[PDB]
Amino acid sequence: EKMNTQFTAVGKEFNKLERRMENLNKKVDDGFLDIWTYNAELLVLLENERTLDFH
Amino acid sequence: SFERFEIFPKESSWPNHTVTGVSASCSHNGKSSFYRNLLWLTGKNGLYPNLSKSYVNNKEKEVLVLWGVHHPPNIGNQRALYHTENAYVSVVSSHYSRRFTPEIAKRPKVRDQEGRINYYWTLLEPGDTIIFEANGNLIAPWYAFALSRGIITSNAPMD
Amino acid sequence: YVNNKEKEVLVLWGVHHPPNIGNQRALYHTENAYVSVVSSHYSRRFTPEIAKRPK
Repeated sequence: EKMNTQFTAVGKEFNKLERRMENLNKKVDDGFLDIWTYNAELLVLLENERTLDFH
Repeated sequence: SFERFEIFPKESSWPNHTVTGVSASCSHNGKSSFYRNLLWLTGKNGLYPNLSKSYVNNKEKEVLVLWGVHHPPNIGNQRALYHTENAYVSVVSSHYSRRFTPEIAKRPKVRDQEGRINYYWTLLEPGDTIIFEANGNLIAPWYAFALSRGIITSNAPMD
Repeated sequence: YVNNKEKEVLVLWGVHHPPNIGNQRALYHTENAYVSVVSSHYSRRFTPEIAKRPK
């Protein structure tokens, strides 16, 4: 329950020109998509050890 | 909200201009027609006098008004239609201004057509005014979408 | 003008669009005019566009 959610959107489109904006959008999306999985894996990978040790 | 109303009336504000205008490219069940929110204007009796219309945003919501310009394919078509060698289109508002010019030139055929049209758009805040001044090659607005404040894509059905 | 200094220079200018052609004849005694500024990399040609405007 520590995570909250809110109304947002993801999809954006551009025309043939201004490809730099599309590259930047892809870069930021990939960065977030990497950080979140790297946190989520280790969280459970530590909890499933701590709980067993306690039990 | 997406209330749609009429900025200009078809039967009133254009007394000296031929409101009727059609083209075969925008076919509708065989019969040729045009868009449902634009109003093509031509010349009648060989005359296309310079026109000037204005609108005041009397409502409380923003107004999204679209218009266009018409680029003929050759000078002969321009003379036949608008009875003028050169023309200009200008729209002026509180913070907007421009002076379009119909640039005639031979173009490759697309969709069995040789002319072109450029569509523009703008937003008028409440209390502002807009002025259309032109003497040729104009496609005046007819309707506006008085909107007041995502998009996805799929082929799935709805239930 | 020649930038005979060590620091950069921020020079502002303007253009004047008269309200009607009457002012255009009265003030400048001409029908058409062109304002052009040229530098090492900058170049433009503005044109006073006379037209009736809301107050």
